[PDB]
Amino acid sequence: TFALDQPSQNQGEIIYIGGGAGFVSKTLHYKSKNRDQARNDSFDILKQL
RNA sequence: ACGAGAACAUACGUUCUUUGAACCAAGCUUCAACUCC
Repeated sequence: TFALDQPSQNQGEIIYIGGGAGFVSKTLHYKSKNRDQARNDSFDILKQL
């Protein structure tokens, strides 16, 4: 249902169709930002809106 | 009172006949109705 849904079967993969999925789904600068991504996303979204 | 005096370089006549402004050519390419409260 909603617990993890990733590691059971990686077969039958997942795409997001944009029904209000969020900022994280639309943006993509991942590698290799782990916490730099989180703090830059927080500053960008929160400071302007 | 002249190598002189008279004497239209004039008459008739289509700048005309034949002929494609044509030929080849995607209004197309990359594009989430989405984002945050």
